[PDB]
Amino acid sequence: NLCPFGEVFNATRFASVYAWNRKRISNCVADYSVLYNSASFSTFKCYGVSPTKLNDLCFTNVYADSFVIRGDEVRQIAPGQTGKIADYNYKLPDDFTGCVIAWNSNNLDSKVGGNYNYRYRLFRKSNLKPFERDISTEIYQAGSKPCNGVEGFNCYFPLQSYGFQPTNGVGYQPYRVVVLSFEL
Amino acid sequence: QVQLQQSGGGLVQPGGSLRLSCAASGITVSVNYMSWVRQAPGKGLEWVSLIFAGGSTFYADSVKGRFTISRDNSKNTLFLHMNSLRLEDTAVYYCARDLGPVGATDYWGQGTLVTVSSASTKGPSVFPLAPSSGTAALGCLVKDYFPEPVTVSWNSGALTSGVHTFPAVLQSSGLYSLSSVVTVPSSSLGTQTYICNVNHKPSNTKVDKRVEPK
Amino acid sequence: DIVMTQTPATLSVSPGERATLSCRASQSVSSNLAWYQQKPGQAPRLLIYGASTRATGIPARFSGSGSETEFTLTISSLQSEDFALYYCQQYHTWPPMYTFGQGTKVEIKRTVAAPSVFIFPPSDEQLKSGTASVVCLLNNFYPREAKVQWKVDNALQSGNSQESVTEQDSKDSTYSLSSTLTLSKADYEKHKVYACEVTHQGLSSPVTKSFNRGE
Ligand SMILES: *[C@@H]1O[C@H](CO)[C@@H](O)[C@H](O)[C@H]1NC(C)=O
Repeated sequence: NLCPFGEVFNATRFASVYAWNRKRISNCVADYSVLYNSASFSTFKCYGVSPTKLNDLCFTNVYADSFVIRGDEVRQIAPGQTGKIADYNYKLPDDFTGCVIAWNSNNLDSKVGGNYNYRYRLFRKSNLKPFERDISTEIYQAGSKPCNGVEGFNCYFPLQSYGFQPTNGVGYQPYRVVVLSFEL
Repeated sequence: QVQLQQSGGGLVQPGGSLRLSCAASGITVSVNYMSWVRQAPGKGLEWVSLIFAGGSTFYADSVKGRFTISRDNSKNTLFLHMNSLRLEDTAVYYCARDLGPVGATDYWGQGTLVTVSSASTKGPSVFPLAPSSGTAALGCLVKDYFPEPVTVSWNSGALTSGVHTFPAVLQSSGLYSLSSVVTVPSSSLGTQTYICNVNHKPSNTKVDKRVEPK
Repeated sequence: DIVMTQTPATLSVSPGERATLSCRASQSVSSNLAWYQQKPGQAPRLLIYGASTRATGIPARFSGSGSETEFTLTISSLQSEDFALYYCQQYHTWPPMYTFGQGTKVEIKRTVAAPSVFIFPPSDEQLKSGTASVVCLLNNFYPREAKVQWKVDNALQSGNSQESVTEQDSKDSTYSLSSTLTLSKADYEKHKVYACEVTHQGLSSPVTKSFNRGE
């Protein structure tokens, strides 16, 4: 059977990076050589495998992760990277085997006056394990005084909303990301 | 309480090493974004480095490969290891907790000064400034000394009104140069004696110089 | 980096009046901007964050506004404790870094005051060492903007002097300038007339105080 990639890339709404979606696909066939030469993708970097020879390999399941970040944070979706996204939102392994696809979505995810639906994790006591998802909204205890779920001093909501306006810079404009990882 | 007490600053030869400390109170270093900000004397503020609560470290392009930020959760103290120092790195270094859009950079350290130079503690040289031809003015010249500071008073502190002690200037010879003047009525010139009292605690130099016209 | 430009560099205001400070970003920083007050010899203190939110414990006379590339700090009624340096800071690049403005100095306003210019030739105890330091003094003037031109036989001296300004005085709120012209003893006798031109707002014409070597 064919890989339902149209439901992932051409999806109308993407998830926030702190709650990145994952689509588990069950051993299908797809023309990966068609997706590479598509001008819709401004970022397409594969690690451990070449984009053209993907149709020449087999696997048990291919995982399709999807989220939205700003332009400057696209460089973090790569093995051995650090930052607010790579540490507290989405982390790829150092030995990552797959591809990183991204495209500008200012015409889709930016609203005049700001689209604040997409969020990211700003505070976390430790970095994320590879392919880990942290969706907890517990109040971040920055000091020694506990918070009791009440925002205030030394008590911060661990998430912050992206300010996606059409007039923002490309590094701050929304970029939809899709990561393909394989399982042998 | 909420406190960021610093230590570790001082004089360091260009190229050497120096480690700064930032003891934290009430604020947990291992749970916050902790940065290092330096301010060149007479210039703006410059961000140097930053460590994440998760252990990630980032540095500015002007200190990359030479500086190293670290922390100790047991002592709850932020650190900054400075290697290969030059005349650039001479500044007052601050440590602060950052909150971004949730409170900006609210709490700062009191600041510790880092001076990078290659000169021993040379004693000053006090030269008089005699008045020439409404009111007159005279003063002393404290030249070629190191390091800061030097305390200059007139008549052992008995002459307060009309005195201006200028800040030192770092001349190209590595040493400092300070000026201290005082305007007095032209009448009481031969009757009232004027003696500037220059003290240099680093070099242990105390000199009293008489000022009188030619 | 995103460049932050504050205007004016110095703001002379009387107590009780309103002080307005601007800060322009080279690129859009949305509302990610903070304001700080720094008194001499003290660490900075946060006043405004999020372009407009007052920090805890900051008096109501402080208020911030603006977005994207233009921001403003307003002190509705300036108090004696508010005279200090003020810095803006963008943190839209906070995921790693952040940039500050060059700073705005808020100082007590007063009437224009002309400087009393004095010139001091080098002492004899110094000439025996090999250097000759000519000193020119500008005392109790306002504003701080004052140009000192060193003329040696009516030849402008560049790269030869170092100036030094004091803080505002506690009673008259004026400044004092100290420019020092240092040169070798050998080059001290190659010339004759050592002058010191002074241009200031409180001077209808540039005032010059000179002397002759040996008079
Ligand atoms: C999305 O749909 C368009 C047609 O509406 C198609 O040309 C494009 O290839 C699709 N994208 C993917 C990734 O299949």
